[PDB]
Amino acid sequence: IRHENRMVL
Amino acid sequence: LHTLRYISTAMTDPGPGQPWFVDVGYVDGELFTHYNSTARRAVPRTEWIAANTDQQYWDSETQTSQRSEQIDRDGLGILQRRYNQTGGSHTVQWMYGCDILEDGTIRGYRQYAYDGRDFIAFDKGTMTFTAAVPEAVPTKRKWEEGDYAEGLKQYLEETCVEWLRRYVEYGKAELGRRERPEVRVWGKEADGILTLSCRAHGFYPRPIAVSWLKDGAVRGQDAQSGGIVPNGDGTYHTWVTIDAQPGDGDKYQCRVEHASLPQPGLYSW
Amino acid sequence: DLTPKVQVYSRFPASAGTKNVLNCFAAGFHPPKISITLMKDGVPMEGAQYSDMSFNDDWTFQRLVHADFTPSSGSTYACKVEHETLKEPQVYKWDPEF
Repeated sequence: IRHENRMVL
Repeated sequence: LHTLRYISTAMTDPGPGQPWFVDVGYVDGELFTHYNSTARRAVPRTEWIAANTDQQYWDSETQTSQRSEQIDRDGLGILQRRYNQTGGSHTVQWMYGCDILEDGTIRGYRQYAYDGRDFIAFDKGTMTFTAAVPEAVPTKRKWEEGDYAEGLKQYLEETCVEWLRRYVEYGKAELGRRERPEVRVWGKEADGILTLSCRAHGFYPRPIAVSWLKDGAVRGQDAQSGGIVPNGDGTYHTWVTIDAQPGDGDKYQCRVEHASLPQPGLYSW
Repeated sequence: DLTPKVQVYSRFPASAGTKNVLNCFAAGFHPPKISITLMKDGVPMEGAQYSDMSFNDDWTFQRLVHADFTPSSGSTYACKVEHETLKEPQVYKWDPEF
C-alpha cells in the first residue's frame, strides 16, 4: 500500500 | 529478489489535456496501480491485484493519493520560491519503497528530485534526511524537527515489506512465469558494411544476455545494443547489432541466454 | 534538459499480413511533456495507447506508445516525436525486417 504521510517540502 | 516501488510526478506543464500529477506503483518491476489528478481515483492495473483487493482497499489508496496530490500541488510553488524562479516548466518527483534481497535483507528508501535532479533522501540508518543541495536544507530541518522519520521508518521496514510479501503471493503465477522470446536475425548492407541485427521479442522475465558470435567466438568489437525496452503486454524486447564485412554473414550467430531457455539459443541469418 | 532516446519495434517478428503491434518507446528525457505519434504512410495510426507518465531510477522520463497493426509491404511505418529539446519533429522509421 501507498504511504499516507504529511511530509510537505 | 522482490521490490515494491511507488513513484509520482508533479508537473507545472504536463501538456494540453494531460494530468499534472501521476502516481504509479510497481511490484517486481510490473505496474500494478495508478492514480492521477484527472480521474482522482487509485485503481488496479493487474488482474492479480484486482482479484485480491476490495473496495475499501482502493478507497484507502485513493485517500492516500489525494493527500499526496495536494501536498505536491503546493510543493511546486514552494520549490519555485525556494529556487527564486518565476513560472516556467518545473517538476517534483519522488520514489519510495522496499527491496527484499536474495539473502533476506531488507532495504527501504524515500527520495525526491526537483527539475530532475536529486533534492533530498531519507537516511534510515541515522534517522535523518540527506540534503542533496542547499535548497533542501530548510526541508531537511523541518522534517527532522517534526519527527517524521519515525513513521517513515515504520512504513518502510514494516508496512511496505508486509504488503510486498502479499503482492508477490497474489501475483505469483504472473510474476513467476517465463515467456520464451521469438528471435529474428536480419542483415542490411550499406556503404560497404553489413550490419547484422538480432532482436529478441517478447521475453519474460526481464534479464537477458544477447551476444554476437563469429566463427564460434564471442565478439563485441563494433557491436551495439539498444538495451531492454518494454512491450505493451509486460514482456520485453532487445536488439543488438554488429558490423561485418559483406559476404561474411554465414560466420555470425546470435546467442540468447534467458531463463526461459534451459539451453542458450543460437540463431543464424 | 535531456533529449528523448527513441526506439521503434514490433511486438512480434513481423511478416506481411500477420497481426502485430507497433511500439515506440521514448526514454531518458526531461521535461516530461512529449508528443509521440505512430504513423503509417505519413498519417497517424489508429488505435494507439499511451503509457502513464513514469520515470527510471535516474529520474529521466519515459513513455511507451503502441498500436495494433497488420504490416503491409509497400507501406512505411514510423514514430514521430516532438519535445522541447528538439527544434523540429524527429521521425524514426520502423524496419520491418522482412
